[PDB]
Amino acid sequence: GNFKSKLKKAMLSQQITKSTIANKMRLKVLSAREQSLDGIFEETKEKLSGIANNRDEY
Amino acid sequence: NGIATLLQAEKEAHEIVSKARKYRQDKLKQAKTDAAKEIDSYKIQKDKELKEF
Repeated sequence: GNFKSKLKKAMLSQQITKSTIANKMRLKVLSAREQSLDGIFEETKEKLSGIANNRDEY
Repeated sequence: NGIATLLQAEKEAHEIVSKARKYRQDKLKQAKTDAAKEIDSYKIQKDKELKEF
């Protein structure tokens, strides 16, 4: 029974090792979009400062 | 009676033999536990190899 439980524990710990690797890679993809998103707003902030510095269309 | 006292000693010797015979059964039971442990150890060793695999 201990060997069967250890095999089940090893089998269960096998799925978690694949699950944790899968979640980390899936969150890397999700964080890539947020990083690309933040690049847009960072570029937008620079462009917004340009509108303020015009002093004629501002 | 002196002869009857010797017979009582023989009964005591038989009781001692019976106690020794009972002790032998207890000793066999103690040896039985050791034999079971050896069988369990072999299964434990096989289980350990499976865990290593």
